[PDB]
Amino acid sequence: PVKPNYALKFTLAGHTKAVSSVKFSPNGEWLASSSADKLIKIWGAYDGKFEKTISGHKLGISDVAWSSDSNLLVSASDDKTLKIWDVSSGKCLKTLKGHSNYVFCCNFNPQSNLIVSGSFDESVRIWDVKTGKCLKTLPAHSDPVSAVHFNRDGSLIVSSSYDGLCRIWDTASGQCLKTLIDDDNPPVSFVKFSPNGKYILAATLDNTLKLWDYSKGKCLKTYTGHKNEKYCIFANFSVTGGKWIVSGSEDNLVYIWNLQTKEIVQKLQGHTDVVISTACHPTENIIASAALENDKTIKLWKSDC
Ligand SMILES: CCc1cc(C(=O)NC)c2nccc(N3CCc4c(cc(Cn5ccnc5)cc4-c4cn(C)nc4C(F)(F)F)C3=O)c2c1
Repeated sequence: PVKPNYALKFTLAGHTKAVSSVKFSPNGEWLASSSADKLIKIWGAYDGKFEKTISGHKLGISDVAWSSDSNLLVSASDDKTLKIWDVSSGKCLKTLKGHSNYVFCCNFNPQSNLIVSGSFDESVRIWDVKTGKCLKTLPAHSDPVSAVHFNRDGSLIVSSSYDGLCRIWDTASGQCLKTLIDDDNPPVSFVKFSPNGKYILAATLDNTLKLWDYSKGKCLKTYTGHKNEKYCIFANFSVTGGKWIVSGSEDNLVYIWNLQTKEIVQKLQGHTDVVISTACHPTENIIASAALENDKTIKLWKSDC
């Protein structure tokens, strides 16, 4: 494919404050959303149909993530906890306590026996899903931690921070294996491993996204044209059709780039505030996007390629 043709299909209204994160379930059936309104909502991934609300955090929620079997969610909240939820019942199975400030970002490992979290308290924590106990506290950064992500076999964690660093961690030992810097040390506002585990995609608050070979410390691709100077905006690899990079933007648009050529191949208009979060469906060419307080809707876009 040369360019996609994403078109708006559904708009999901229901959160009463800004939406902070949207994520598709691994089995493709569901979209989970978190919000500053302290709620998680579940929505049908293909029809946008509202399914249920999951409640329990005492303050707003920054992030949510799915277990590999699509049965559990973990949420990261300003109440300084994470919560593990059984989605079908809505029960809170565990409350993960230990961070000393807002918990901002979270993810399961592929086995989904571990959770990783990052916090305003500048640490990264690794948690046992079964017991809810904190296994390791990493002295990861010297400013708030903007993203945490496991690689494809769970052996590595990548973290990013406003301190301008990206770090790679050994899951088993907790040791810092690599520190990665970039010219003029802009805040690193998002990072995640590529699906094959060989690269990391990193956003910095100089309106720039970069694809890095972290083993060689070499920058392979640079994507620009969007606005990102303030917020920690999710970015994605889109792999179900053409190979794209997808990101939100502070000019209220979803940006889509050709991964190899770095050209902008589509901009999606419709949101009325900053697009803080995007996600890519695991098997179909479907993008979910979510916006901040003046919009607070979620949108589902569909493409033929
Ligand atoms: C590293 C932590 C940090 C540090 C600084 C800083 O230290 N600045 C000097 C900083 N500054 C300015 C703005 C910041 N924020 C704060 C708010 C926010 C932001 C990004 C995302 C999306 N997201 C979630 C995980 N990964 C990405 C969600 C929310 C959020 C959380 N809740 C409860 N409601 C919302 C919202 F916005 F939807 F309302 C975001 O960027 C910010 C964050």
